[PDB]
Amino acid sequence: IVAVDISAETEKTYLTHVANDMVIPAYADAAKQSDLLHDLAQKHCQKAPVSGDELQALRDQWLVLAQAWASAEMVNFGPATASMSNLYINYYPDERGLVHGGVADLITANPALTAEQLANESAVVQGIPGLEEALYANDSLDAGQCAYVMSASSALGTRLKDIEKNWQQNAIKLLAIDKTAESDQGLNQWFNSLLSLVETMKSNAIEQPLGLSGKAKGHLPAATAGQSRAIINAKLATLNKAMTDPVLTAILGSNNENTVADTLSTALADTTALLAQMPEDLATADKATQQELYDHLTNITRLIKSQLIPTLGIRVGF
Repeated sequence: IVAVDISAETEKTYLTHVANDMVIPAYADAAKQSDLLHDLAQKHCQKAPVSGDELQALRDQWLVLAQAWASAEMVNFGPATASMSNLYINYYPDERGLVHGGVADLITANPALTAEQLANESAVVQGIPGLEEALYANDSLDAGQCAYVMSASSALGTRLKDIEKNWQQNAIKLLAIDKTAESDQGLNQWFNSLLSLVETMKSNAIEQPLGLSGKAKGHLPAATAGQSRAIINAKLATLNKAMTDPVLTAILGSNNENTVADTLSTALADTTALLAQMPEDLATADKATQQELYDHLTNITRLIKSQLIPTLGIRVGF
């Protein structure tokens, strides 16, 4: 229960490294992937209806984008939460299945939909789950469905670039980088954000949709695409990148608390190895294997709350 000593300068340097090497690149990558999805849709929709190889390429690029945003979700505060932009980006959980019915109604009502028009439409009919629904509704995209995919990926691109620009401008204020000498506000928010990533993942994405504790509630991420394993893997790899980061392991490895970084690294590697032997759609896995995945995720939250957070001298909960 002995907390390591972190200087105001070491903390400032770590938080600056987190903004520049993890937060800003994750948002930049999600924006880049949304731009590539838009550009591919703009190209293929000139020869509408879109099917075969062209529709598969749009579906494959949607997954690359869904994986990039899953990684960017390691941050649960700041610009991504402004004017609930994150729900316009990824409306999840969707316990009442509002995305499915809304997207089709919107396309019927607006066959010549524009990206700007979606700003006044609900968050439920756009973003990553909106695009998923439009790309997986049929084995063909007609003129109206084509206009939606271009509008939604364009509106998504604009929101992601605005978040990236906001972090580039206000990183110091957002992570209290200049106030490390008086408070650990930045370090506390950052690790509680990482804890929230695995907590909302094991609860909303694993326990509840697979009905491990009781009756099933909600859906797995990428349920329509059947690519839940790819979403959980992207989140695990991002958490592993943060936990096995040499800058952080040096902060933890000041005494005998070097065992904290070793136990977290081993636990993340075991979860990744277990996920790799499961199917593309985690819902089609055995009930015992799904329970094993939940148990591994519960052990990671345990290690963060009881070993990582007290060693860093911060608190469970923001």
